[PDB]
Amino acid sequence: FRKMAFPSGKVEGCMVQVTCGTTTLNGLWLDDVVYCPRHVICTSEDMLNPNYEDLLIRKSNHNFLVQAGNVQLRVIGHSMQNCVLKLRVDTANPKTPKYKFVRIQPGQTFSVLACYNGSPSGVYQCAMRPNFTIKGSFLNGSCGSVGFNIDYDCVSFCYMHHMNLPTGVHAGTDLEGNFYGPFVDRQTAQAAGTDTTITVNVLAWLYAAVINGDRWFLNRFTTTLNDFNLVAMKYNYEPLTQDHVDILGPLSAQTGIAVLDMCASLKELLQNGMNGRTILGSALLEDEFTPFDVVRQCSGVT
Amino acid sequence: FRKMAFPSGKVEGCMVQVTCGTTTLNGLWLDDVVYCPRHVICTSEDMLNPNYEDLLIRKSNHNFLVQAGNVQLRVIGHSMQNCVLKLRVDTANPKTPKYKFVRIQPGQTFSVLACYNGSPSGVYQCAMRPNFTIKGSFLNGSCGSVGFNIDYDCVSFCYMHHMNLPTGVHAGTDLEGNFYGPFVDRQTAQAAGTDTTITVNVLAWLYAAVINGDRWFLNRFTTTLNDFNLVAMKYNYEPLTQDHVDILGPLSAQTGIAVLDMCASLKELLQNGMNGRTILGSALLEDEFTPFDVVRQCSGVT
Ligand SMILES: O=C[C@H](C[C@@H]1CCNC1=O)NC(=O)[C@H](CC1CCCCC1)NC(=O)c1cc2ccccc2[nH]1
Ligand SMILES: O=C[C@H](C[C@@H]1CCNC1=O)NC(=O)[C@H](CC1CCCCC1)NC(=O)c1cc2ccccc2[nH]1
Repeated sequence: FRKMAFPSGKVEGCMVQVTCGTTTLNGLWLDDVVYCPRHVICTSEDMLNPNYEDLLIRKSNHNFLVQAGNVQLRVIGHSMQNCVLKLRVDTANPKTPKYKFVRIQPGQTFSVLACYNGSPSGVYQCAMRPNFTIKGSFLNGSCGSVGFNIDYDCVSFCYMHHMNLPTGVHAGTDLEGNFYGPFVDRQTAQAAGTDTTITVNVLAWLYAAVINGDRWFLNRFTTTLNDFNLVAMKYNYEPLTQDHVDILGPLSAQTGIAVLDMCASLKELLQNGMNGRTILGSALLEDEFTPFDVVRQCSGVT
Repeated sequence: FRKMAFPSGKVEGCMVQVTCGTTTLNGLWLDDVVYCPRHVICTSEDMLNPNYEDLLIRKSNHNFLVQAGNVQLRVIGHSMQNCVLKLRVDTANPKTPKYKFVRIQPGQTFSVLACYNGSPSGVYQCAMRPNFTIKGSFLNGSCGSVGFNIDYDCVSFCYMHHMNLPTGVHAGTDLEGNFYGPFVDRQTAQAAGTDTTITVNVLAWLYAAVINGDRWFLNRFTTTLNDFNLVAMKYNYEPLTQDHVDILGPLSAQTGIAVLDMCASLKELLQNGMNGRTILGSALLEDEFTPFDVVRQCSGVT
């Protein structure tokens, strides 16, 4: 049972290079607009407390060098939406897919197409953590890389990369420029909260384990939602809501294990540990598969 | 530090559906040829000991229904190369990338574009295990999905999926139809060998850990290659060769830790365990990153 990313073809055709001054990063080229992090306009003497409105007034179109492969796109206009810059260009992208901008919920997963200099370098699956960080793999020059899901024929863009935190996790915005979490785009060490474990995702992954015949952790018991959430709080697990129990319903019915029965089993794994045993090859409980990810991997959604 | 797949766009445009009788699986459409597993021509009464030569003589072009999306490609001719069928079609694929067929080495990694009914469903990173299996995620209808690497602008196809084994791992061929390992395409339970751990890959991943500041496992010692390989044999780790020490050379020089020093540290992790500590977030030693994978992720190759 593998971490699986969406195929990345539709997104690869939207990535471009955006250079402003001594800074080069990635942009997302959809129709006649290139989206990128607004901090591309900062200079080293402006990192600590940028006034982006003043800084953007100081730039003109020709300070923004946009390239799509070997094609130089001319910037026609520039505007700021929250923490993203919108560079109007003289050419619409012929490879623009059907797309939408979505702001995902904590606990939800997406694929990240990691890019450098406008070129795709790799794709992997992430989760929006409960504290609105993501545990990504990003280097210098990775800003502007996007996270997305693919629904039918529609690419739903949900994340654009802006920064790394002192703990090595990552922070960014939706495609309207609003940061996930409390983070701000200035150069200062910023705390993410305590990160909690996405309980509904761990439950989905235990269901995946049962579907694939790995069932040693099942016990005879059940529990109430209330009794469970009291144990979960002690181990920094997110509370489980009735909506979560409903989301896990199909998985429960396919395996014949009621949700509150699986919760009882998870309760014991948290109190007793794993005594050196693994589940789906993992020595730790995994929480970056949603119930939909499990169903899609265990049923073969395309 | 994440398992990262290559971007899958170039490969997605080559996937087609291939139906023969009551069996539907994926084909790889390059120029005017569709490649697929030859077992697509089997019926349920022919699974146990197929005579493929006789079976293929019994088929005609019109028993092979090939579709690329909504386009029905007419089969013009059909031939068998080892365990893959080559279906000549009346149209060359306009989206054919620069490509080559390569037979990878055990220990080497590749990306798998998992497909059902000719449509890409997900992409993930695998390793060719020492016993020539892969630990994939494949369902019914996944045969014909391919594994690949991307070198510059060239897609190097290395794997096509054929079967799952009783242990739940997976077996298949190169794109010339030769199975990796001892496996044969008939319906019988087939043993893969003892699977050993890819020592050079574990060493690369320990180097990744150091590059990312996770260094608790380092010790004061060194070791000879010979003394190390004696411990490695006891824990079913592949032998480390001088070629491996040379492959790990750049990583050694970037971290300032000689290869045989890292080996000394690995020796102790194998004898003493991890006492409940993790490395790069993992409670087990990871062996499905090559030294090149590490360099590419820690340097940002595109
Ligand atoms: O692509 C460029 C990078 C991506 C980073 C870099 C290394 N790994 C990543 O994920 N973004 C950046 O380098 C941005 C640039 C921008 C400068 C102006 C105002 C706000 C931030 N800066 C940062 O991520 C960063 C600043 C910082 C200060 C204190 C502690 C951690 C920090 N991380
Ligand atoms: O796409 C079709 C599947 C992919 C499989 C199926 C479920 N998960 C996978 O990875 N291939 C298959 O289903 C092929 C079909 C073919 C039939 C004729 C001769 C040789 C094999 N059969 C198999 O993989 C298989 C047979 C078998 C017998 C004993 C123990 C394990 C086995 N696995």
